[PDB]
Amino acid sequence: EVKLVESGGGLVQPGGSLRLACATSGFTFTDYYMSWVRQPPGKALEWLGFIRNKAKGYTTEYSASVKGRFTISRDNSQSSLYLQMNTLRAEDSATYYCARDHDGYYERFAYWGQGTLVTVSAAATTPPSVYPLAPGSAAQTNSMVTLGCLVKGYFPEPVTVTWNSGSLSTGVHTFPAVLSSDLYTLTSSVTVPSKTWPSETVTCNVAHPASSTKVDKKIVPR
Amino acid sequence: DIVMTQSPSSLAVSAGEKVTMNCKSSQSLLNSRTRKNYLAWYQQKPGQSPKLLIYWASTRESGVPDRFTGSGSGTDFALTISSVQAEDLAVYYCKQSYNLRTFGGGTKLEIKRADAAPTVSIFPPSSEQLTSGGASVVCFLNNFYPKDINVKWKIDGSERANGVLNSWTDQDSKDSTYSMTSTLTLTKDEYERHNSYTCEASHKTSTSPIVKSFNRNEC
Ligand SMILES: C=CCO[C@]1(C(=O)O)C[C@@H](O)[C@@H](O)[C@@H]([C@H](O)CO[C@]2(C(=O)O)C[C@@H](O)[C@@H](O)[C@@H]([C@H](O)CO)O2)O1
Ligand SMILES: [Zn+2]
Repeated sequence: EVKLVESGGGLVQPGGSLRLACATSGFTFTDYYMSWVRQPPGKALEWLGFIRNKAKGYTTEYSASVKGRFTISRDNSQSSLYLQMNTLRAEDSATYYCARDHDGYYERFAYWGQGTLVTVSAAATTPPSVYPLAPGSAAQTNSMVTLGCLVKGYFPEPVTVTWNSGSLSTGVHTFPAVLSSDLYTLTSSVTVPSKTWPSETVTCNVAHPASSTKVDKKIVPR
Repeated sequence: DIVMTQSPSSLAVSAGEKVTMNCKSSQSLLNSRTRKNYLAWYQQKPGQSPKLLIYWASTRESGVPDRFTGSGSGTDFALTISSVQAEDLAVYYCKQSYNLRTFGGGTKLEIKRADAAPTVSIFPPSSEQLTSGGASVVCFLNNFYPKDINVKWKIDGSERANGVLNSWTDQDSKDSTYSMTSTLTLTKDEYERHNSYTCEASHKTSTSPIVKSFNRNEC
């Protein structure tokens, strides 16, 4: 199958540089132009540039918003694509995607990666505190019961929250983070049958890639 | 220098209804050589990467449901969904590739459904947090519609507005509800001077606020 995977995102100081990478597999890489597209949190997609295919000698073109400041390159031995960013500013904070572009015929971006989030800020990385949200005994009498995890005090985004290593997936609400005092806080809830808890365990697994944090917090009756 | 604009910026449609969204370019996208308009549509569901739906204005990508149809020519294009499903909740972008590439600003499609009352759950600060000096009280207002909702916190029967932060989720792709979290953060010392902690939810589905609370003495 076709695969595109961005890496390299994270926290970078204003005026600093950062290079992203995009690893591909599952198609003939040199046959395709490749594009980079970014999306500031909550905002629209912006096309940034492309690098052409072999037939057109791998040349590059850039949107006006980044020409002269960003560089795209590719490694045709490894089927990899790069985006070098310089003189970063707050407007550059965004999720960056690589997308498979033109093959000399088709006009479509048929495939996109999952994206990698770049945050441009002077604030320091701070790992999260993860606290269990165990339901009051008053709230365990119904058919369904709701448990949670509070993920408080971290920077930059993102964090991921799964429940039981991802095997509990329905009935989950993970709430967008709120930023205050240059720290983010978010929470996640999961609602399960009262049958299942506390008889079978429920654990939230939180990761914060900027501080390589990995936490499991088992929700125990209080 | 090709400017792309989309209309409407957002709208809400009930399952089963038709949806039309529009995309305008400052310049014709009809390529004389190939006689095709270089205009694609992408669907971006909440928290996901954009996915291709339509390209060359009207060609539906394999695997895209038949309910999506692209149309238009030159400077004016549309994406029409014949019969909306809950899963179609997303932002829809058009994109020209006649000269480099440029995305329109997107149309956000929300799903209208029947009003629904929230399920409210309240949680005390954990002993881990308290040991470290902080006290966050959390209230979840889950699976309600429409999005507007008000939360009131009371400490020993009196209202408190300081230190309350709220966060709504995007609409759910399966039931078209919203959920919201309200977190009240106090110091440990202030938390320990009071007993009754109450989260009150007021939503158009009832003239009666939904009330959840706990007492510190009870744990
Ligand atoms: C007509 C001359 C060249 O057409 C081709 C070719 O036959 O070599 C094929 C076209 O599909 C296109 O690939 C052009 C040329 O490589 C330019 O292609 C781009 C470009 O700027 O690289 C990118 C395309 O997606 C499209 O935007 C075209 C634009 O339509 C102008 O042709 O430009 O080569
Ligand atoms: Zn050139």
